[PDB]
Amino acid sequence: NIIVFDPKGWALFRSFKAVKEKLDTRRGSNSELETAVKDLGKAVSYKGM
Amino acid sequence: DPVEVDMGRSEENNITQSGGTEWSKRDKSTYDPTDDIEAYALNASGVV
Repeated sequence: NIIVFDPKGWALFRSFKAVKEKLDTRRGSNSELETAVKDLGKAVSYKGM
Repeated sequence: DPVEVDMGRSEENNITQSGGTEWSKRDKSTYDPTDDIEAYALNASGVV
């Protein structure tokens, strides 16, 4: 129930069109996630769920 | 008389864009600008 991404790996995983689409479907899923710029300075940052 | 001031900033800051990643020759309609932003901001010593 938890996944640790290095920033380059997270950028690679976010680049896919479909993983963005898993957030935009009305009834497809319930994936709250901030796929934008967030918490640039600090070390550990939590990206939704 | 020419007098300069230089508060110590490392070369890794004030990044220019050369070769690739020009943000112009790169495809629009398929590239997200966030990836460069996150990487550039990596050098900042503190929250931005």
